[PDB]
Amino acid sequence: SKLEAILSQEVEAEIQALLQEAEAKAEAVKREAEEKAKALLQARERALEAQYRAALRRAESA
Amino acid sequence: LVEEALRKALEDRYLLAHEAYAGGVAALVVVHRKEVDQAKAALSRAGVAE
Repeated sequence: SKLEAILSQEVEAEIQALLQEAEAKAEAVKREAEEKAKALLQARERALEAQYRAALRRAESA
Repeated sequence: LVEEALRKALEDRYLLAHEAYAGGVAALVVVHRKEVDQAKAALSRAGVAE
């Protein structure tokens, strides 16, 4: 039947829209997780090198 | 006479027939919600009752 095929089309269209929305969501999720992890790694070179340099400052002064 | 509205709807759709029990012919028409409600209004304009 026509509406046999049309309800099959509706199920396929809702599944395809569902998975496209899920693709956009998963891409934004891996984007935000990678941005947070790289903000971590960018902050850690500051948080470690500043400690190392201040240690050499006070060691040289001592 | 009632299937003119079904042909006015989607023709290869809308399973619409009368099986048996000739005291009153059980004209059942099944398509959808909204378009079937519009076609049911058109059939009641042609003369029909749920």
